[PDB]
Amino acid sequence: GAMNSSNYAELFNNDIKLFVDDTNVYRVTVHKTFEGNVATKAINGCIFTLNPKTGHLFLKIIHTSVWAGQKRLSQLAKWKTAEEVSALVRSLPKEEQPKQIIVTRKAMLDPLEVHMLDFPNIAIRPTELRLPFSAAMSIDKLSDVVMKATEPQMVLFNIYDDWLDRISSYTAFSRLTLLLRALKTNEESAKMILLSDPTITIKSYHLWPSFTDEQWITIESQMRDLILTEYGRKYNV
Amino acid sequence: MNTVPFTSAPIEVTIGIDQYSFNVKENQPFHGIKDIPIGHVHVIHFQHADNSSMRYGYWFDCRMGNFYIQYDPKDGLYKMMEERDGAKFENIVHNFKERQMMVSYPKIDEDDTWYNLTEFVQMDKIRKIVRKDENQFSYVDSSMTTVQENELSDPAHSLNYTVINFKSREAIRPGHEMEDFLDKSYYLNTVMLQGIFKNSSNYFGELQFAFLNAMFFGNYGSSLQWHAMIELICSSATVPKHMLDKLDEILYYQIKTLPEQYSDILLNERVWNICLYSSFQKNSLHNTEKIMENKYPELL
Repeated sequence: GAMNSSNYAELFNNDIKLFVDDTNVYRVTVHKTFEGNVATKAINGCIFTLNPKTGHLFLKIIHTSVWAGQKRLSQLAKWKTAEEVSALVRSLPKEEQPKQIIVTRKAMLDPLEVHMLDFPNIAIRPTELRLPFSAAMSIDKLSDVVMKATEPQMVLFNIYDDWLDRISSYTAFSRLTLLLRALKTNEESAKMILLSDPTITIKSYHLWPSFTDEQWITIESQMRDLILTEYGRKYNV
Repeated sequence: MNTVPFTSAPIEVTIGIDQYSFNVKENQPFHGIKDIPIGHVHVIHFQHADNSSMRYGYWFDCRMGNFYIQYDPKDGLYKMMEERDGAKFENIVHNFKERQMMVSYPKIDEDDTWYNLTEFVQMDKIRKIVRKDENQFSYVDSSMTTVQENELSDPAHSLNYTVINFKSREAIRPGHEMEDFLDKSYYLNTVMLQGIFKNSSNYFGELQFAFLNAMFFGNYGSSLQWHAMIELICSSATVPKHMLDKLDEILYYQIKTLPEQYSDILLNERVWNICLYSSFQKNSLHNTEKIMENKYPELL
């Protein structure tokens, strides 16, 4: 059934699984028309499909052309997500196909289950975790490739960079969720923390700065401080 | 008019005949039911005074043979049986009628309730949902499971209803996933009506039979079947106008007949709210919507 704080370690066992987040698939700017009505303009989106054990990110870019002449776009977005995840699974060799797909939002369960009827052995599961995957478009290199796309495109990343050389996937996933939670709560403060010291750079083949183990502890500490403060502000406690 | 004679009533029992019911006392001089209208399917049903669990009964059509009831003290139930000796049967019934030991099927002349509940129900189709081919009548009870229940275990004693599953390859065309899931017209019209049922009469027949098994026996799998068959029509954008008009009449009489106190267990909130308020057919079931709103406004 659902994924929560009790069966949390299952993410790092040796059964292939993917998280799917659909929160950046359909993205709009809202604006005033000349007649003073309101209109949306869609911008490029992405499906965030992540192996939490390996860090392999299958970033399917959703080009605004997919919405042309379509109605009920928020509903179509869920089915377009299911269609692309399905196509991704079918493109993978059998031994690479996931045994489970965990959707970050319950509204994806029926679209994905119907698109995956051909895969009765792949469990489609919701989660009770409030995962901050929506903040993926606050990672500069992911935001850049989405906004520059002129056509549908799949781009492959490792969202852990080289971390697994030094830490376990459990620790890698906890670091990722803390960075993304920070970026989601206060993007500017989070990004200032990450890039303050210009001697720590981002390798061309990475998403995050090349921190030493000691500098990660300091960074991780600063992200927790950011998150607790904003929480006190939000809730005046 | 036909007669279902009884050998005797050795155990105290509530007897149902269609929508009617009578209390019979242990060893009461009861010899059965007369004046049964020819030309309809009938159900004769039983709840023992000592066991208000196991409602059970027999679907039958009087044109298909001479049927009687006899209590079996080994199996502990009222059994339907066929008498093949025509003269022996007429001779038994005439004696019991002369001695007035039979209750009369109590039809009011104005009253079309049973016809409206059984309009499309055909005894030949019932015998293919309940396969017991050595008998012309069909036994059903509270506990019998459906074929589809047995998938998710005795196949001979099961209800072989048409399997409906909205998240199935049968229901969903490859590459029409979203279209076919949000508009089930293709599953209704091509797969079910054209492919399996052949016509709307057989679809409505199984739907009406499922409802009656749910109401008379509290058969849970029958209730599931009745709701599935309603939900497939309400979830289809494209239904023939005559099917919607007839569906409205069918459901109206089912909701009218349902005991007021059984609405909590026999009616699925999600399906009815969908059919009446959310679905493509929200504006198409006027009679059904008026009676549901006036009789079970709580459920909605």
